[PDB]
Amino acid sequence: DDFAYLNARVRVRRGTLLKESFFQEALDLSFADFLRLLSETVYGGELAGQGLPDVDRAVLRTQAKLVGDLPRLVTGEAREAVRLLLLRNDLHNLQALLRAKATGRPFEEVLLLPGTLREEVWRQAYEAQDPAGMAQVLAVPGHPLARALRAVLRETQDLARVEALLAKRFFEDVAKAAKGLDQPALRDYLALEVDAENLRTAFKLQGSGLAPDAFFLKGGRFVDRVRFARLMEGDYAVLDELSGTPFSGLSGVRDLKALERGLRCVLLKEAKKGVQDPLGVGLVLAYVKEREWEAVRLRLLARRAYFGLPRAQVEEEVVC
Amino acid sequence: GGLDRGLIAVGMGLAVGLAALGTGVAQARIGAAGVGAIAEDRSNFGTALIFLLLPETLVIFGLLIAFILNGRL
Amino acid sequence: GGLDRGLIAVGMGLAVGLAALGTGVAQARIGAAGVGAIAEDRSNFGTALIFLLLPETLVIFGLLIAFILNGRL
Amino acid sequence: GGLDRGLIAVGMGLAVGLAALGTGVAQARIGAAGVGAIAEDRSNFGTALIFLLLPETLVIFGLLIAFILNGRL
Amino acid sequence: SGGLDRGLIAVGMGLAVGLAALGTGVAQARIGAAGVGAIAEDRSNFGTALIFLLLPETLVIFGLLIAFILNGRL
Amino acid sequence: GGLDRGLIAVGMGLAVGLAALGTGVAQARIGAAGVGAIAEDRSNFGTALIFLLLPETLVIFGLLIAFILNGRL
Amino acid sequence: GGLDRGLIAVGMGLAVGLAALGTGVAQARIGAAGVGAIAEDRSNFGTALIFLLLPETLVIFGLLIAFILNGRL
Amino acid sequence: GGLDRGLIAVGMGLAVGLAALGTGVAQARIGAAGVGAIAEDRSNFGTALIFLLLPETLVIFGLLIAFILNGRL
Amino acid sequence: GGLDRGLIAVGMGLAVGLAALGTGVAQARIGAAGVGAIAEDRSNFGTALIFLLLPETLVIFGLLIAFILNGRL
Amino acid sequence: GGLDRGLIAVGMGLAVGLAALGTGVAQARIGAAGVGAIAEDRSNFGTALIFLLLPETLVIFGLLIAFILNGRL
Amino acid sequence: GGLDRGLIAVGMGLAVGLAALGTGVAQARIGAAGVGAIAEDRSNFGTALIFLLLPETLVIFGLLIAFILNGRL
Amino acid sequence: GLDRGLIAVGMGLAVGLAALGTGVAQARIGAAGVGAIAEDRSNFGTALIFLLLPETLVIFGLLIAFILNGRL
Amino acid sequence: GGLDRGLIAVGMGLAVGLAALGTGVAQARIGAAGVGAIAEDRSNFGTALIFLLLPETLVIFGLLIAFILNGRL
Amino acid sequence: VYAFEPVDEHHEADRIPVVLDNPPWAKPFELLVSFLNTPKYGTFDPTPVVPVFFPFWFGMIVGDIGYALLFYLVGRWLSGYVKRNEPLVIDLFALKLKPQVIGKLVHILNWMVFWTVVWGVIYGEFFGTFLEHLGVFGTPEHPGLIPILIHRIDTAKTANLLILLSVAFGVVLVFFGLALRAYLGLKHRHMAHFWEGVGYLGGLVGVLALAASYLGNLQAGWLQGLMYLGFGVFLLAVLMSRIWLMIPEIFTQAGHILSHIRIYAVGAAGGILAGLLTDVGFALAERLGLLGVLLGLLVAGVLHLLILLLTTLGHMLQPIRLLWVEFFTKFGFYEENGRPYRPFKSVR
Repeated sequence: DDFAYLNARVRVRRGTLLKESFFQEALDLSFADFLRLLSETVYGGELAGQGLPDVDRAVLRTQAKLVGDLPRLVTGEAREAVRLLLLRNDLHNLQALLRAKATGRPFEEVLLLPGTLREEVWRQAYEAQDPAGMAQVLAVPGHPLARALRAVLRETQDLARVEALLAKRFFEDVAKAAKGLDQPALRDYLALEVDAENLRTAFKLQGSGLAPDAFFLKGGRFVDRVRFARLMEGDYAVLDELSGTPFSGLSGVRDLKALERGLRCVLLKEAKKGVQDPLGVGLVLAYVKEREWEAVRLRLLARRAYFGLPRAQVEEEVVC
Repeated sequence: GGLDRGLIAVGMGLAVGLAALGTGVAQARIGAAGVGAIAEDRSNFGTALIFLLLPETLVIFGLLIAFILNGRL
Repeated sequence: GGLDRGLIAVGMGLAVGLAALGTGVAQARIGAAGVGAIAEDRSNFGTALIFLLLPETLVIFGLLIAFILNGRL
Repeated sequence: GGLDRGLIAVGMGLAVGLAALGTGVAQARIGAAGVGAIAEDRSNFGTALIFLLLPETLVIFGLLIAFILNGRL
Repeated sequence: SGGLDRGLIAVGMGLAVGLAALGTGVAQARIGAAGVGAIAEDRSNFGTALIFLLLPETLVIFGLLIAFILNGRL
Repeated sequence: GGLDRGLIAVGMGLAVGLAALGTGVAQARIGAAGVGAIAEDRSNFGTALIFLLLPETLVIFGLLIAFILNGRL
Repeated sequence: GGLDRGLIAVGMGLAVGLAALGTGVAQARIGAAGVGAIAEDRSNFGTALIFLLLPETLVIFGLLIAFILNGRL
Repeated sequence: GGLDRGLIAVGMGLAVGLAALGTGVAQARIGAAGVGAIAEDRSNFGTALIFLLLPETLVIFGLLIAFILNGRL
Repeated sequence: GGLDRGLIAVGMGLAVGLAALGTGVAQARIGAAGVGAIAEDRSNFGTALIFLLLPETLVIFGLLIAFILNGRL
Repeated sequence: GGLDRGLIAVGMGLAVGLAALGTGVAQARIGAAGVGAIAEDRSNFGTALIFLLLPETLVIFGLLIAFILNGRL
Repeated sequence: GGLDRGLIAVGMGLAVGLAALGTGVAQARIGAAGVGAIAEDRSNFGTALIFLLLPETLVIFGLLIAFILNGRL
Repeated sequence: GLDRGLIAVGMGLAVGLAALGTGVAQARIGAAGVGAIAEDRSNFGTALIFLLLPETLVIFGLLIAFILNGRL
Repeated sequence: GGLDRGLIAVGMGLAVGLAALGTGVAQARIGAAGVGAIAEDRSNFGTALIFLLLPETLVIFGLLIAFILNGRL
Repeated sequence: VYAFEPVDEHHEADRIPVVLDNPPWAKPFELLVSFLNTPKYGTFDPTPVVPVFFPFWFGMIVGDIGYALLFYLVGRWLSGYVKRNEPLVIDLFALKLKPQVIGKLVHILNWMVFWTVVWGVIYGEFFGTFLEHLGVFGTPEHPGLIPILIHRIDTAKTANLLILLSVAFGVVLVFFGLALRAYLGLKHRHMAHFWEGVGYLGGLVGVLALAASYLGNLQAGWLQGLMYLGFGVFLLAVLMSRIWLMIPEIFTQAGHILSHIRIYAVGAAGGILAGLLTDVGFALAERLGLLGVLLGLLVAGVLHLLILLLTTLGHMLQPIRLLWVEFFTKFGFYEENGRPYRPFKSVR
């Protein structure tokens, strides 16, 4: 419930970061200068050994230390908004456990990096005979995945169309919980996330020719279902119809890479605008989005320094 | 002083209590925001304490009105 | 006098105290948002100071009303 | 007066104080949104100033009622 | 010229005017916050936001009319 | 007469004032959600204005009781 | 037969005003959630209007108490 | 007599208005969550309406006390 | 006769109104969280109705005190 | 007794009503958290029931104070 | 002479009622945080119950003041 | 015969609203302290000192009640 | 005639109670932010306690004005 | 070749580092000034005026002889710990501190306890109120010995004089701060800051004259032209600024000057609280029984020690808080914080 007591530590973590000058100096680096600059950074608190996987685990531990306490330090409404912020790794581990159950891979075969649930709940739900029983063994009190997998669990046990319907139920429950609270800043970002998810599904599925209304979800405002059908057809004109919306520079780009980069830059500019509500959760969302953008850019830059990639090779990823 | 002295003290006291209530009402959000800003860094505390101490003129006017009510009696 | 002076002091104290309460109620969110802005960037200190000082006009009007009540009593 | 004038002045003071309380209750969220928009861009300075000045109509109505009550004191 | 009614009528008119002002400001707080967010989003719907802000003044106008009637039939 | 007319006017004023306070209390969150839906799209002017104008019934009943008290006055 | 009709009018005014205050207190969150459902679904306007009208039972009981007080005096 | 009779109606008003205030305070968040559940699915409308109508027991007890006061006077 | 009848009625009205206000204050968050948990599933609906009806004991104690006051009157 | 019996009834009613208001204020967030814990699991039913019923000690002390006041009345 | 023992009883009742209101206001957040901690870990029931029951000293001081008023009367 | 009961009424209002303000502080204080205690048991003493910091208003209210009892 | 000392002490009690209410209202957010800061790091608990103790000037001025009232009593 | 030039002048000495230049008596005030940032290298360090004023204000605030005796006893205990010469390590506080910091704290405690005992004698307060039993001070109600300067239970003669002295100290501090701001604007050739300080001084003089004339006594003839010239000087330097530094800044400076009465309020409140505690303890101990006086005196001393641990730290801090709020901000002290003297350590 404390939107300011956790925000004090959030501003403390946002004050401690490696700036863009640390990357512009590392723009000419060959993973030794980059290993020192990451060893000098906050990732140097987790810089154990050497290599691309060691820097990967160091950046993962640095992000899980700087942002992983946001699931803690709040109770009630602020804890609910924080749990419905970093739903990427939790739903990733949930889909990975579903893949290991429905495919036959071992639970120790899955890595299952840190989302929002502990390792014990995921180990209890990985060996589970029933899908409702697995969603109840993984039922956290603030888990909307517990309210989505159990809702879509009256289709099958572990299937593919059931998994797509459960992901649609997770996105719909996320948007419904975003509308279901006093979220003037958070429901906008959640609806932008759902609409950009549908738009990126249409952009990567450009040329699929499938049913757009079956692919279109409910909650979006940046486009319409007719624009969704025009984008399901091989036409970036509906993608060029995004003018005045948060997709400012996104027009006439039909490639999945260009459209996904435009959606990512628009979402970065949108979540960066959360600083108008600093005593709520928009400052913490802006700090989490900036840490995520800088950490993914640092992962791309660590790979670029370990591979000796050019400045023109990291140019489209050094924009955000 | 009859109805003057008994009720004038009550009129000063309601003013002082409501002025302190409004001062603490400002001071809650001001101190929470200043504590968050000082927890961000211990370098911009000069403006933080300035914004914290800026909410005092209401209590100052209440105490001045209390002094004026004491002098008028 | 008597009941006139006591009720006049009661009404003036109620006016001044509730004006101070409203000014502090405004200044709470005003100073909170200004401290958040200065934590974002201290380069907007003048406009934030003007936004913080904007809640004092009601306090000045209440002080003028209290002065009118003291002149009438 | 001694009985009617005190009650009339107490009602006028309660009117002015509650008007200032409501104006501050508006001005809290008004200054919060204005500081957020000014931290966004300084181009909306006149619009935020107009939005802050919009909250004074009830205080002006209370001031006109207080002038009429001083004329009818 | 009542001994106590002439002050109590004006006191009730002042209570009405102050509570109407408080309710109008309480509505105008959320109204102006939402209008400021919408205007910072786009400065094109300023007329609709101005109409939505001016919609909350009807209670203040009714309280002012009641205060005028109470000052008239005092 | 005596003090009954002013007390009835005080009761009518309290009725009208707190009824307007309740109408504005409803209208705050109602118009907040309506202005949010207007910021979503301009295709809800025939419904957001309806949801705004739905809450005037309590103010109308309070004004009717105030007119009944003024007829009693 | 002193201040009995005026005090009864004061009590009826307090009842009507605070009952409309509670009705608007319900209708704030009721109309906010109903406008959220209506912007979510334009076919969900009937149940939203039903939930908006569901809170006027206290206003109806207050008007009935006002008529009972008008009959009692 | 002419003093005890108006105070009984004042107490009836203090019962009725504050009881409807508490009833609407209960109805606000309950109707908000119920409208959210109805926008989620229009299949739990029975239990939602049951929870919406369940909170009138305090209003029923207050109306029983008001009817007892009306029978007393 | 005596104004203690009206005074006891004023105190009983304050008791009933504040008891219904506290019961509604509990029932707001109680019904909101219960409507959320029932929109989740009706599997714990019996304990949910028990937790919803748990807030009537304050109204029961207030009605016991009001019955003691009515029997003493 | 005279008028002091109604005054003692007024004081006991204000005590019992404010005790019930504080008990419901305690019960609101406690019942919301208990409903969340019951929607989480059923093994914490008795602990949440004990935490919800812990707020009745203030109501018991207020009932004892009202019984002592009635013994004084 | 009357209206002094009843006045002291009304003051002691107001003390006990608002002290129970403050105790319940602390106990709301105390019980909500304790329910969250016990749902997180039921082994931490003792320190959470201690932090919840720490807010009873205000009600204890109010009961001591009520006993002092009973001894004085 | 009227300056002996209204003094006690004002002292009761003082003690009650002082306990109300102390409970208003202690609500957020105990919420944050219980959150920190559920976070870690090693932060008990600082939260205890922070909770005990709010007792000055209750001490001042008890002193005002004792002074009003000495006056009345 | 002997109703001035009791009324002055009633107003001083209202002053002290509302001043302590405003002080605790400031101290709620102040101590919550200080606890949320000092639990993160045990290196700024002193600067947090500085802001926690900065708000006692209102209680000190209220006690000073109450002593001025007792001296005028 | 060591080109040993001086630093740059008051126009932009920002990369130039800063360091304190205080006396050996004024050396311990640098530890309290270290809570503030470094100076603008041409900005006057008011840390000696801080040790002059906050010790005097803390003395006028803390006037309990039992509290000053506890302060001297804790200074003796800390001096024994510094004779043990370990770093002051409170694992409860989780702070291991330098013993030089402990010695500076002990020296500041002695320099403050001198004025504390002085004003406690001026208050006539011995371990709280020992004059109830043995009147070592002289009151007209209970003459046991020679008189005390402050009655501390009687205030009708003391309220006006205490308020006037608390106003006068803050007014002299505000005048010194405005004069320092104008002198710094002159020395740095910052005519904006000089004209701002001049207009602040003129408006403050006119406002003080108008307040004392209209709100105080009669005979506003000597103050009419005073308020007129002060308002004219304020408007003239406002035109010499033309920056819309409005009446809010002048009212902020006025409230900062007026905030010095809270020190007298807090000192009187602490004295009245200690006197009420000691009087209730002596009453319920000796006046109720005269044989359970030891146990009742122990309970009263424990309650007084708990109240001291609850309130005296804030009472000592709020004078320093108001001093840092007034004297620093009157001289600015939030202008780029200069640069720090950061040489090579060679810690050894």
